[PDB]
Amino acid sequence: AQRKFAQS
Amino acid sequence: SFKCVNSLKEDHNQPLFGVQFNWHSKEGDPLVFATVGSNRVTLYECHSQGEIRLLQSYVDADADENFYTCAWTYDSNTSHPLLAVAGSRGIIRIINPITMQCIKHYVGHGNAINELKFHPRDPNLLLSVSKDHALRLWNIQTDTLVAIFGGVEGHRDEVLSADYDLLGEKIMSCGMDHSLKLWRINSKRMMNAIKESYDYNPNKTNRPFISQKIHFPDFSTRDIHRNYVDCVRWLGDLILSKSCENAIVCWKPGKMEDDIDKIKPSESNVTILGRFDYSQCDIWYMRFSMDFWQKMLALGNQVGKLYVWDLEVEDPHKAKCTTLTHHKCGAAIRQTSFSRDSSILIAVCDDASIWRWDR
Repeated sequence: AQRKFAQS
Repeated sequence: SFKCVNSLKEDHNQPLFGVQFNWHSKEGDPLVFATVGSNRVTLYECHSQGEIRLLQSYVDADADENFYTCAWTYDSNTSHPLLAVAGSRGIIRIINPITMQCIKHYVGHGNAINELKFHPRDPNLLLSVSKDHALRLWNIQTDTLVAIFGGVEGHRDEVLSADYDLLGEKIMSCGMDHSLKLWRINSKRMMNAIKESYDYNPNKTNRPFISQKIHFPDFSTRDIHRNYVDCVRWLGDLILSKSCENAIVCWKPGKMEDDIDKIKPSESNVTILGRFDYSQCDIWYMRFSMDFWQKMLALGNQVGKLYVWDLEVEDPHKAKCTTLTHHKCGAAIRQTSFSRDSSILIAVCDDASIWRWDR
């Protein structure tokens, strides 16, 4: 429901 | 105001989730900070010309460990600085920063540890918050679990952050359930349990040490944020906390005039005093920090931008903000730390990079 990373 | 005077990158090429300057240092000693990422913790000294000298590292025997956080204290026994570290394995390691060996370690959390904090007055009192929905209080002098905070009125998802107040009488915690929770540890019961943890000696007994099961906080609220609360900090009797909605909120339980120590657990009101806005910081696990005097506040975002607010103003809404940017810094800044004398600011990133900004 919510991401910890914005990068690959 | 600040200038970027250096950067480097660690060779594990994994995210650095944590950084802490050692404020527990001595007269004129070199300025040292620790970084945590991958399965290692690394020590650097700061020198002039923006030099960052790598000292030693500890790498965990387990290649599957991923450390998320660390915290400095004093070893009560030898009087040297200690460093506690923890992450995905849910195991607290106590590291001798001089020799970078693990002296001892604590297991118990049913999962990853998200945050560690030492009591501001008593160097032996370690707080841990966990993916298992619980906070735990440890006495690292006698190796006892003093208390587990969780259960009936405890958090209902991962606890992401927590903080002792200035005096070390209470703790505010926060997490994925959107709530912030107050836990007094100056109650007669907790003071007494702490007294007992000090009086515990397993060589001279066969009784185990019994933890307190604190199921009910002394205040709870979900009316500050609408998503994961991933960093909380006391500012005197006020709270600073952030979700992943691009603002740090400054607030207090109850009405403007209500004393924090008169607040009852039934209290349903909160007073918002200020908001610190910024951009592009919607991922969770992004932590802000303050200098020793709490005159300033630092937070990095997911595109490598560093915000610093001046908190030295009558009212929170008035604070001005400086943004630090570098064309080579484009990865998420997970956490920042100020040197004790406020002269250096360090930021660490998702691309394993470390950034030094000099005041």
